[PDB]
Amino acid sequence: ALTQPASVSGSPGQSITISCTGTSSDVGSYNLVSWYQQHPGKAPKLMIYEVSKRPSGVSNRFSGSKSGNTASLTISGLQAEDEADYYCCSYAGSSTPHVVFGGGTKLTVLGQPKAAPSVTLFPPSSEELQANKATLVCLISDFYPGAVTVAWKADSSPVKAGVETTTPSKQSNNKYAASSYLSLTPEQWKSHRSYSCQVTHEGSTVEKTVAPT
Amino acid sequence: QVQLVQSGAEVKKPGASVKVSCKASGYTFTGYYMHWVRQAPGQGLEWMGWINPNSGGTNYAQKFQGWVTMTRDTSISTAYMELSRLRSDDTAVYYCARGWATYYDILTGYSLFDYWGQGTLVTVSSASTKGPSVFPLAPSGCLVKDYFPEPVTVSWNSGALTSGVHTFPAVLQSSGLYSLSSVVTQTYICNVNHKPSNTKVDKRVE
Repeated sequence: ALTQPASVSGSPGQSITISCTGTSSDVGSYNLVSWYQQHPGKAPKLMIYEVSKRPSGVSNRFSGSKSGNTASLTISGLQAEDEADYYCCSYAGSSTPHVVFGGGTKLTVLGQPKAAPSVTLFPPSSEELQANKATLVCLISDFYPGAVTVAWKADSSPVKAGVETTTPSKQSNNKYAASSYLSLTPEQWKSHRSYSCQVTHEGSTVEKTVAPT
Repeated sequence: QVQLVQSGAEVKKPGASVKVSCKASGYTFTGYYMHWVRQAPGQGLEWMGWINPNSGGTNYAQKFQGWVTMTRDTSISTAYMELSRLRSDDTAVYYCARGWATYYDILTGYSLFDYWGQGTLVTVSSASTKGPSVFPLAPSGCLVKDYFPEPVTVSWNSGALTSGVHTFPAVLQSSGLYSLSSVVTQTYICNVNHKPSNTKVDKRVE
């Protein structure tokens, strides 16, 4: 591979540069470096080709350079739509011609206001209970940034077994959302007085509670 | 214009083989190199090889050598990729992406992967195709549970209820089955469609 920075941040209306360090057998040898921008759920989109050259319908904001063994992509005038994964690619092969890619770079467009999460807890359904099963569902849906920690409590005391949590993800609102599940047995569900879902977000917790009675 | 269309998502048990297709249109197939690139869910991009559709000449990335076979049929302008002896960690979206021209003296430019296909998600697991169990989240939503493979589609009131519905990403449990929940913010009915298993379920939400 070529070594790319894992993550890059900047403020709106400014420029940033994403490195793409290669060897003398790729970026050093050839002027065939390309850059691709990938949005969630979508195939990658050619932004830059031949180090500097730009395809038809790509904005001027996207500039391409290369010095020695490292490539760089500069995005002038940062817009919110620029938030995506940025891969760098190059031609390789002294006597064995191949293509190599970059590890990738998530660009974060700063400015989005910090939002405290919104927790909703559902109890097991009676119709799920009739299947000799019980599941509690924790939904966190309106928070920025997209870093949360969930922790489950049964009668005030921690439980960690049968927890299946999703990693947070953006919504239409452009605020992050996560879900949490606690898979129980009907015996456990009935035998406890309370069950809790404690969600910690940047040094602060929102706990919801549900009771079988 | 130029559009690459790939075959449908395939679900296979480890050790089996798969054949993916990539229909070209709006360009001369024999004119341009046809590359393949795979991306594991939430992971980066991996080049696998190119085919010269004109000559038929092939080039595999080192770790793709010995199990990846690429062919083309210029008659229907479709490129083929055959993956053999599939492993669990070979779960990825498989993309065909158009290279540059195939002749020696190059006009235009070296615009690599100017156009991509829509992808083919090849899922491999020891798990069997499982139809989901849907349970209503009564108010004070629907929990779609224990399904394989991923996708799953949740409609509300025969698809009439469009406002306030939120569908959450799926979790991959230790069972190797997926589970997601969708929440609704007169009569409300649940209609979940699991295309890969051809399953539909009706449920009421009282």
